[PDB]
Amino acid sequence: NSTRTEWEGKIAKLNSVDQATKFIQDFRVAYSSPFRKSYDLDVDYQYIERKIEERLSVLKTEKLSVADLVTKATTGEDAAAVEAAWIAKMKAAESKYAAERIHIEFRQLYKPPVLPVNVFLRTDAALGTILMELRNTDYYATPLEGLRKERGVKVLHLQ
Amino acid sequence: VNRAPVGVEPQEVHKWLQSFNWDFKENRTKYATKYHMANQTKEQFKVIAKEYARMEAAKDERQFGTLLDGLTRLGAGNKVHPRWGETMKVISNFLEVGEYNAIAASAMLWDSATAAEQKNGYLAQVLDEIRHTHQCAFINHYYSKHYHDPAGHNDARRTRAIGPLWKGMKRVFADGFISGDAVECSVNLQLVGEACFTNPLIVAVTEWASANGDEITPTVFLSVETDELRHMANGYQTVVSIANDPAAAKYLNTDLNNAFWTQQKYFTPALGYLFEYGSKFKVEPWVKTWNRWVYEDWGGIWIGRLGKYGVESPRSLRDAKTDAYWAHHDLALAAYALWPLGFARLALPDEEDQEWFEANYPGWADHYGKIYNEWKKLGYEDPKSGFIPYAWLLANGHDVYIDRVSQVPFIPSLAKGSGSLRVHEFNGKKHSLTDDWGERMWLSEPERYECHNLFEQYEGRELSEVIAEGHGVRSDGKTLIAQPHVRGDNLWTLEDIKRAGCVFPNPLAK
Amino acid sequence: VNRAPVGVEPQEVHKWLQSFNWDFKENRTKYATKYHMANQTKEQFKVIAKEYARMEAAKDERQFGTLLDGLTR
Amino acid sequence: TKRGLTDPERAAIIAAAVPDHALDTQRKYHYFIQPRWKRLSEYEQLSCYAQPNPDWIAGGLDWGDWTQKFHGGRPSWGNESTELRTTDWYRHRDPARRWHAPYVKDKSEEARYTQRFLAAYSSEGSIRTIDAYWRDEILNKYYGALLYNEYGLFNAHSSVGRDCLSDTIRQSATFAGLDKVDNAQMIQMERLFIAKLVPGFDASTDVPKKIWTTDPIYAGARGAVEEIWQGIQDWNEILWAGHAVYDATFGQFARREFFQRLATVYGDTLTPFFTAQSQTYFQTTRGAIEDLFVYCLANDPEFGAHNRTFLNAWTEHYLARSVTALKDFVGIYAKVEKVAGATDRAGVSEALQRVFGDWKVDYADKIGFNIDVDQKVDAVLAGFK
Amino acid sequence: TKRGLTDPERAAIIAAAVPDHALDTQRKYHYFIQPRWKRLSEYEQLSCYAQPNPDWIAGGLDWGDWTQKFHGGRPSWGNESTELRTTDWYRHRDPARRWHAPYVKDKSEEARYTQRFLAAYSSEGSIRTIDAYWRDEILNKYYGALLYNEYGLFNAHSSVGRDCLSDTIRQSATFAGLDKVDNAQMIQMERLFIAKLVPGFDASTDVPKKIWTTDPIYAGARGAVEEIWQGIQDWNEILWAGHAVYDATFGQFARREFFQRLATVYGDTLTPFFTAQSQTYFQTTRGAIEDLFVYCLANDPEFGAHNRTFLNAWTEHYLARSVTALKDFVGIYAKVEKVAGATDRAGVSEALQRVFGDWKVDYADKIGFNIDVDQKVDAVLAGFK
Ligand SMILES: [Fe+3]
Ligand SMILES: [Fe+3]
Repeated sequence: NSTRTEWEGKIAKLNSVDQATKFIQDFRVAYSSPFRKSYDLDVDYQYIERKIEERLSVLKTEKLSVADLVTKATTGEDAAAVEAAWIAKMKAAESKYAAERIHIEFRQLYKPPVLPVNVFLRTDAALGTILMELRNTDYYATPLEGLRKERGVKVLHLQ
Repeated sequence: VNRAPVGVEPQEVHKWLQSFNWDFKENRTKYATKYHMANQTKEQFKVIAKEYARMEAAKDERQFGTLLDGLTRLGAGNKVHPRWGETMKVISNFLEVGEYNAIAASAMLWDSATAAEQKNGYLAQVLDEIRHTHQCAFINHYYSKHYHDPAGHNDARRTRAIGPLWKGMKRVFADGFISGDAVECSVNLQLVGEACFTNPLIVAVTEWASANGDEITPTVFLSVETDELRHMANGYQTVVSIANDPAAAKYLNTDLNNAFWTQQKYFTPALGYLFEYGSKFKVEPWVKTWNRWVYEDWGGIWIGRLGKYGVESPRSLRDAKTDAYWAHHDLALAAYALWPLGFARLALPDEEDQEWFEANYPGWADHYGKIYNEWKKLGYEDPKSGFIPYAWLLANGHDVYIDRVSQVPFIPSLAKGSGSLRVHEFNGKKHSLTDDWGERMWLSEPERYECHNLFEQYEGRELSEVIAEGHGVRSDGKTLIAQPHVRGDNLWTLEDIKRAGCVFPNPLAK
Repeated sequence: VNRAPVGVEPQEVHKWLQSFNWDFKENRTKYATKYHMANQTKEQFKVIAKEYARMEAAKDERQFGTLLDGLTR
Repeated sequence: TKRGLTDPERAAIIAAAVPDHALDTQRKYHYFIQPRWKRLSEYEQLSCYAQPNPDWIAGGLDWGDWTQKFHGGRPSWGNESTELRTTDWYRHRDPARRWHAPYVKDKSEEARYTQRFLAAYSSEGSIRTIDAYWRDEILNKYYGALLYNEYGLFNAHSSVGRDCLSDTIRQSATFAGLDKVDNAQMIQMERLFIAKLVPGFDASTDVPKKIWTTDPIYAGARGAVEEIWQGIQDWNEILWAGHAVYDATFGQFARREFFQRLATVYGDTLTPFFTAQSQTYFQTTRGAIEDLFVYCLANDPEFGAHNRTFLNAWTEHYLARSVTALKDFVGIYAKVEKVAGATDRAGVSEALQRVFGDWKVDYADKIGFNIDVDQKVDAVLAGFK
Repeated sequence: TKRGLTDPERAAIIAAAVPDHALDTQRKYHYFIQPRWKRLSEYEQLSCYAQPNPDWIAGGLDWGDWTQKFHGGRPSWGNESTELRTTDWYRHRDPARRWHAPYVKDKSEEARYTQRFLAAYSSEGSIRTIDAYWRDEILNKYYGALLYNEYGLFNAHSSVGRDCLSDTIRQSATFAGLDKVDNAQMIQMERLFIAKLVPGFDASTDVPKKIWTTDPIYAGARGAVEEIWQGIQDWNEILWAGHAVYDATFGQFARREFFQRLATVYGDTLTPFFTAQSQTYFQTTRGAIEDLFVYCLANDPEFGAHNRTFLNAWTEHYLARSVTALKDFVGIYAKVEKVAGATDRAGVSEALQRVFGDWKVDYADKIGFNIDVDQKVDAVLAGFK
């Protein structure tokens, strides 16, 4: 595969922690979620993401200190503050669509090696708990046509 | 001092197991969930580690002596009819992955529990699922040594990733057990996966195998079956533990219905197809077996037993009953049309099989037998003809689609079951859905269902290159593991597939 | 001290089996016979009680599993 | 009713259908697995590549994405569950080559021998020579209190059993957890046996639980166990902090150097029987843990300095928490009868030197950690009465 | 080449030949054997009446005389091989119900656990805490010298294996002899293990053999063993004098009360592991010997006073020879470091009281023998330094 090789060639040029943080955040925002901007890397982006994650981990262990590796985010801000802020932001979401947008954006922005593993897993569990409790209420109340309208999907064929 | 011979039995040690836990502030579960488990839930079997090991060793010695000494002396390895010999390649390898993922499912249930006895039961279940995985591996290990075609038994773990039937298997028995709420995975694995489908299947596989001349599979599976009652007990205790939670009355029936639909959507077609189309001697029609398994045993007895805790029968049972008559024939047509992508040898139904099919399914002839006879006349089994069934289907206006959620193939113009085709466009990508429940699942949680089908992965690629890159060839490097006949002569090679010149299209290109 | 994992195999115990006998006057056979057995006769298999039991149990489990499970089925 | 081996008609039909020659010449099961030893073993054949992993998890053979995921998008298995990195998660081999059948075979043999020994010991009346103070106070209270240490180290494996990224590592972790719970149950079995032998002996867990949760001597132990149980989520960190640092120092001291050694100076013939089982389990688990964390992760060809950095940080933190636990525990020597060379300051100093030197040679030299044994000994002995 | 199960033609012929109904309704194997317990067991079915004995040997079912005999007319088996009489030689039942398969199963489990324990103990370095004087002198010399006592008691069973008049008694005697030889081999295994652990330790049998054959401490032991080995021919007398009198006093003292007890006051963690196996074997043999000599012979309905007379005479003689052996052996307490309550005169007095009282209750009350424990204790302690 040539796409993998040329993206790896671009990845190998990162030499700073800030550069690797910007790169990984941009890549995840562009190509990851169902709300991704482009679908042009559908079958190759999960390999390139793992390459970027390996380069940023190597850079982190070569540049930062133990206190930074354990307590701080790669953006330079305190991990506990990030967790508290994002749980406060989820708790204020009114509907299930805003809640899922918040969860998806948190996974796209603060995901290891960018945020420490333990804090990220603890925050992900809390966000998922809120999301599941909010989604599963009245699962069968809305008809399929209303669901199609609410999701904003375009119908191309209906046998 | 008293000088009488005494010991300590397991029930005396088990009496004190509850008091091994102590309360501190952060003694909570690590995973996201909607329910809380009751602290005073007890266990129905009085098992500790040493007693468990003693029982399992007693079972294993009896199981292994037979296979390694008696059936080998009898030469029973090469006295099985070929069709069942190729059916077992798929069956054993597909049961192995489900047994393996049950390990992680039970480990997550043990993580979620709060009582010590409930943790002990879940630990015993973890050990049992490790044992079941190793037994399922050993079946293929024996067929690799003593059967006359070891090509499919050799490397199933590597070569199963080429075909379309493997993705629906991963959804129902790999990702449906470990991804989601812990209670959702519990009801997927025990209340529906083992109580409703797996346990009846391990008994039916043995009778079909013994009817077709096989005695290894009965030997392994009859011993495997002896452990499940403890897992059913685990499932009942999990349902009893969440009954007093307020959430239960809010979510339990929704999760039960979703799990039931997820499991049935794949086990209704696949088991029936493998039984009826992969055997020479027919024990029973699949429709009656399905009726007595799901509709009357699980649907009635277990559901009535748990009804006192608020559980209700699923609201999608009518659709399952409606489509449980022709689904496996549609799946059989799909599996015959895409034989080069599998890892087993197939065989079209002959005259006696056609008579049985018409006797037990009136109307089978005019629809399916005509297609099979036409394929046979056009050179289905002849390497020199260069006949690809998929090209024939495409040239005749019959198209194949794959469901986004369930990952099951679908041919709208040659299907007599339920479901219709739905094509949607979201965020610049096109998706195809085949039923109402899967459509609701995809419209409610679009982030959980992002799987790739083989049409997207293989689009625009020649078939022989796809086969060669996935290690689908035999030892000599040219013959393919999959064949359209079960004879020992006139096998297909890579050049025969290359001559046909099949190229994968985009079904949704419109 | 040396902290490497070791055990004792049967051939090491069997090496010393000859020296377990001691000579006293009435160390003779109790039965009527015409021959005398040589004092320095050796054995061709290096068997002690625990090794014998291990081998016999390994044989018996294989023998009994077949009859009690497969041929009965 | 009718079988294909014994029915003449079906046997004849099958014999007609079966080809007279083999269709393939390769009869080895999963021949493509790379063998660690000279030849491929049954353990590797039945174990390796059982977990279906896509190519974006190192060493996987599948392709694509998971069919179903968590709410919000968490994968079924992902690279986000651990800090350590490797080129292949399928490299781990158990030195003992244990799959289910040999494992249950060994444990069953141990369980049947234990019952026979207890019956003979009860018939023989050997309990009469035990020291009354030792049996009444020290054993009955503090040996029973060690049960909860074992139980917590057992419960630490719940997340490892679910989040692990391989299939041999899963077996190793499950077997280690079953060993810990078996140790706890064996301690309770010994207490119950002594309760049926000696009148007036209480085998209830109320006093040991009160000691575990309230007594100062174990105050430093609980803490450590708690943070290893419900304080961290990384499965590699749990394994390392539980088996390679905390247990190998504190549990090794408490099991080997206090209870087994002092039983043999107070005339106790029952405790070493169970302590031997505990030590055998410990050594078997140590082999696998050392293999995983030294051969595969710390000596990775591409990574390895990254893994060594994380391992050194973890070792520093949890060695501090084990030294705290040991310095807290060493205050139990004021409750025993004085014995020269064992209970006085010199005996404890040599015991601590032995434990710390063994741990040094076993783990610290292989990981790259620098330790001063004399400083650790003095730090622990600062709590000696 | 061709089998009757898988050949269609032969299977059809056999199916034609086999009758469609059963010709008899009794399916129990050897139903005419009288059960000792509630129902007939597999041990009894596979064991009893295997020896073909004519009607002039009590309990036999055959008739006539032996087809071939010794020169001069000695029968193959006769009533002239023992002094004791009974109405049925087929009455003996082993309490443990041991035939070949469970017996080898248990011993195999013990052999595999022993190897695992030795590997773990070697890895763990527990030998460093043993007392140097105890290990160097007492263990290495006198524990090795006990080997020949075990070997002689083993060789005493050769004539019992040939002259016995039953088939369950033959199994019991053979298993007892195999237990004795296993004890001797286990002592040598422990010596060899300690030789690979400690440098300078000698595991050769030269010094223990010189102690056994020359040292005064064992002078009274050899004698007794010799008369039990090559001094008598009656198989009942050999069994009684070897297992119920001499072993149960002298061997019980030497094994349980000196070596196992003093190991636990000198910090030895290796000896009790083997001593436990020895004691389990002793208890298992004691059950069968007690059953044979109390339930069947001494409590015979017709005889029994005759058997009690002979048993009392034998007990008198061999109790005198065991008291001589013990009084001779008790001089080893001058070679050990003094420990209060164990090594002084009071500890030995209580140890002897325990042994003699246990033997009294176990055998003498059931046979009818009158014993004064205080007199025996004083007679033995007359040899205390
Ligand atoms: Fe299972
Ligand atoms: Fe199960």
